[PDB]
Amino acid sequence: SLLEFGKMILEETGKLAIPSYSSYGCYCGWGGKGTPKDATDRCCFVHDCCYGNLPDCNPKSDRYKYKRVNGAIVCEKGTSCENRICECDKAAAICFRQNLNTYSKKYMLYPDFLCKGELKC
Ligand SMILES: CN(C)Cc1c[nH]c2c(CCCO)cccc12
Repeated sequence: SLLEFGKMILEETGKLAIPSYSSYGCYCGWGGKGTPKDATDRCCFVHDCCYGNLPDCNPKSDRYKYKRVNGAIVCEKGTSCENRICECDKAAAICFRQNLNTYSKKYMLYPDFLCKGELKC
């Protein structure tokens, strides 16, 4: 769920999910259109695609468990939707940590009309 995703992000990056990553670029948050603006936005695109592979799961509301094994994220065994949702989120949080150095505040509150183009998962 958003509750676990949020905590994972803050743990990884030191930033709070809302509003560092809920209105960034074309894909972090609401958006699902155009070309991702930078590497952080591409993490959100791949995260959305990840969720798109689970049409019968409910990643916003279904809760899973995960633990830290010295830093490393380990998804705990739950239902199969929970395990797969956790893997999507874990990947995104790592993707965000890996691109913290190019995160730009110019992409916060990014306007819709500037999200132009096509990109298939
Ligand atoms: C639901 N609302 C209350 C908050 C919210 C919507 N989308 C979010 C994403 C998606 C970014 C990753 O693709 C990350 C963190 C929080 C949110």
